[PDB]
This record gives sequence, C-alpha cells and structure tokens, in this order.
Amino acid sequence: PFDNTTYKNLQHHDYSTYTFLDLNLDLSKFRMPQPSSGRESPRH
Amino acid sequence: GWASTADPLSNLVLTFSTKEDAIAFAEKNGWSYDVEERKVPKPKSKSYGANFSWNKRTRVSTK
Repeated sequence: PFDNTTYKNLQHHDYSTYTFLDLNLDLSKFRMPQPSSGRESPRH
Repeated sequence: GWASTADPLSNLVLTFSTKEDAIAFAEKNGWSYDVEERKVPKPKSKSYGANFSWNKRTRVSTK
C-alpha cells in the first residue's frame, strides 16, 4: 500500500551514544586489507 | 668609567667594491693584510609538497 503521509525515518529515536562505534566495529570484519607506507610512522 | 683608547685606527672601516681593489689599496699603503673568501649560501631545494609525503620522513607533524 502506497502511503505518502507517514515519516519512515524513526530509527534515530533509538540510537545510543556508542551506536556509531559499534557499527564501525561490526563493519571492521568486512573491510579489505589496508595499504602500507613501508614504515611504522613518519617519525620512525 | 668611560672607554678610553690610544689606537687612532679603531673606527676606520673602508668599503671596496671587489676584493682586488681592497688588496691593491692595502698593498699601496704598506699594510700587512689577510683576506678571507666570500661565503655565499648554497642553493637549496624547496618543495611545499614534501610536507605531505606518503612514505618519506619529511612529513610535518603539524602545520
């Protein structure tokens, strides 16, 4: 049923302070390996 | 307590365009002289992008 009268963006009422960081932690398993610059730090 | 002196040539400073004019003036007046060569700065290599290198140690920690 098509409905143009309600607001469907209601999930942000239930977001906590750590929602972004837990989402990033869950996303960390899907990521590709990062490239390396060949050194630990520019001060190394 | 003032600064007294007995040297008349203390405030003598002479200006010459080149080294050879100064050498000729010193030899003409009979003054024993020493001469030191001119020190110019060596040309450096400056690059603004080197502050944001990818793998070199020349990255700046802050800007």
